[PDB]
Amino acid sequence: VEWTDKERSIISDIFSHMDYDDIGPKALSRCLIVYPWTQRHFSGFGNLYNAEAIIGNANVAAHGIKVLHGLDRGVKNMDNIAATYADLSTLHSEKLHVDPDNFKLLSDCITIVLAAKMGHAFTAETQGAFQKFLAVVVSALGKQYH
Amino acid sequence: VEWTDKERSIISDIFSHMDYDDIGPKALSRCLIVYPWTQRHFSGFGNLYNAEAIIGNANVAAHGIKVLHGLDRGVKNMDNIAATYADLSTLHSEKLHVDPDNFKLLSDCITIVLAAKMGHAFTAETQGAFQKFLAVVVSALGKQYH
Amino acid sequence: SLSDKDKAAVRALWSKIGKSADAIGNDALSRMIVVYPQTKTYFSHWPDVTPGSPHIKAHGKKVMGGIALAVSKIDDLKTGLMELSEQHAYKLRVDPANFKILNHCILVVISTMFPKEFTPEAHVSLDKFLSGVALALAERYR
Amino acid sequence: SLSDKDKAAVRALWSKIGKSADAIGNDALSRMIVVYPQTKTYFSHWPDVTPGSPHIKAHGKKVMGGIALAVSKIDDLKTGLMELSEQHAYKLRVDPANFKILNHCILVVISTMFPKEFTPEAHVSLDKFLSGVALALAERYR
Ligand code: HEM
Ligand code: HEM
Ligand code: HEM
Ligand code: HEM
Repeated sequence: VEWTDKERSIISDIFSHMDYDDIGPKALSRCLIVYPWTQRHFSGFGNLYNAEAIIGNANVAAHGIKVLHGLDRGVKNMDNIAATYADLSTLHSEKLHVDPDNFKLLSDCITIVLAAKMGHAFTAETQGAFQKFLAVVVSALGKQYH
Repeated sequence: VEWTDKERSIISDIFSHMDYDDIGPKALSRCLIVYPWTQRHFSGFGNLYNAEAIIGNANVAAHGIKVLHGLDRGVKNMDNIAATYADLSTLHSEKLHVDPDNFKLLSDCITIVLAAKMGHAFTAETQGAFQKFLAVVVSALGKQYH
Repeated sequence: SLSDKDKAAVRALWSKIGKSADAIGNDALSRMIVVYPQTKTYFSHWPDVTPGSPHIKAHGKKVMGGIALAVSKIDDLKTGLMELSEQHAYKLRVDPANFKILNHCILVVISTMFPKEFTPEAHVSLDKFLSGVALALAERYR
Repeated sequence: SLSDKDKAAVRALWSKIGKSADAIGNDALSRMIVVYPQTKTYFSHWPDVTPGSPHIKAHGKKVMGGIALAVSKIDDLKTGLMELSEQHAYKLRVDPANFKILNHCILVVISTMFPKEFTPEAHVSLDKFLSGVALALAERYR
């Protein structure tokens, strides 16, 4: 994939200020609420039946940070994300079994969250370059679903 | 993208037997009809409110031949698709203002009409290669869009 | 939303091919995980999640009849399918985005079976209904 | 279908946020066209396709007023926005998949300006909303 330089500052920037322990729990917890089918795997995490019992699940807290950091490498491996995410994908596919449509649904939960944290700072601009990075990881994230 | 031989052969097979004169017209006819919003750029080809209007219109039949035959080029340029369609992409974008999602709609209808053409020879594996193609090519028609 | 035309249109075709409703599903269920072998995630507990096998084929029936039930209760797929909605939403929590894929392979398989009945006219109607069947399934998801 | 609770949630939210709809509308199209340039196809009539252009803000207003009317008609979304379906489908011939796009957008804009209002709870029941909104609008297409 291609990559402007301004796609690179904004994206680079976006991991400078990004609150990892703030938005991390705020986006997986947000995933399992707007798209509760995503709780399909996390079934052992404890109570998740109703909304704030999900915002009240520490495991999702934890993991949501996991997830967040999991896009770290990609920022490093921008021109090699697929080769870089190849084994993540394969993991989620054969061991985990996660339906790859959900990957794309968490992204929009990650996006959105960042959106209220950056407020007037998450411009069209930044949304463009931000999405145009998660939409590559996800890809790679799916690339080994055979 | 990267093709296997079976996928090579399969697109060899299918496209060699194509009665462009039937399929061609039809696959545009059924798409006009099952996806009326794609009649945005066919309007002045006559009236189109009715089944008979479309299927029985030559500015679409003879137009559905274009499209199909436009597929020709990709079967021969089997690894240069994106490169190849960038003039088809630029045209449809900056010359006719078409909605790229409409590519897959039409692609889609190219599979239903063909699958009704081929029947059982058209297994899942057969489907697989043909929708891989059109997918490949379709991504190539959505490149010049900015 | 399905108009009247549609109901007829649909219904009036179910008529024709309802006898092949069994075989149609094992074939649509097969084309689902062939071209889209990532929907195999839910099925992963089936040793033979492969084209037209014991599980895949046997299931084919209890999905096409599922399309039977729908076609009957077309005037109210939400009431008619509500029990399925529990099934796919509170049990095998199936991402709704996958129902489109399935429909897709159900159109293709019916074309390849009834290339004369499945007209464009029965295409838009069947299509609408299929989407219809999807939304109901997604009744109680969230 | 919007739960009674979804209804109550869409109404709260647009109580706190209907204040600034044109601002929202504007930043929303602005984002659609810049982040989904495959949508400039419908705005081609203009020269003016600048993010935040004047022509692009009146329409923002134009776009949320229909929202505002959607909340007002949240018992029947089909019936209520019938007119708006007529324009998009046959005048404008707007591909319906562009509904899901301005929707993530309005939800992103909605997220920028009102972080305290946009709980996940508010977020979910408003997705359920505009999606039916999107579907209410596909009614006169076919
Ligand atoms: C942005 C995309 C995603 C990222 C970066 C990500 C990140 C991660 C990472 C790094 C792990 C740890 C696995 C290991 O090393 O053993 C993990 C596990 C897991 N992921 Fe994802 N994930 C993503 C998408 C998803 C989605 C969307 C879902 C649910 C629909 C999901 C479900 C799971 C589950 C159930 C686990 C198991 C926990 C564990 O074994 O530690 N993943 N994820
Ligand atoms: C499979 C995807 C498609 C392919 C391969 C394709 C290919 C072609 C070709 C080869 C031409 C001939 C150029 C000419 O006649 O001047 C053409 C023209 C055209 N196509 Fe496409 N097309 C595709 C999809 C579409 C779609 C989805 C639409 C609109 C719904 C569309 C609308 C047009 C129009 C309006 C013209 C111009 C005809 C003229 O200038 O007289 N095409 N296309
Ligand atoms: C046309 C759309 C669909 C219909 C009408 C439908 C209907 C049904 C029915 C009636 C059953 C009952 C099984 C039983 O009696 O044991 C079932 C089970 C099942 N459904 Fe579907 N379904 C649809 C789409 C999907 C999709 C798209 C998926 C995932 C890709 C899916 C996943 C499953 C699974 C995994 C089971 C379990 C069956 C077993 O374990 O034998 N369904 N569905
Ligand atoms: C999100 C839901 C939407 C709502 C509530 C909505 C509402 C409206 C309204 C109220 C109008 C005013 C018609 C007039 O008198 O000019 C309009 C016009 C229009 N809409 Fe939509 N719209 C929506 C989505 C979209 C999308 C996603 C697109 C593009 C893909 C679109 C394309 C247009 C166009 C091109 C016009 C006419 C503008 C002009 O020609 O000046 N709409 N819409």
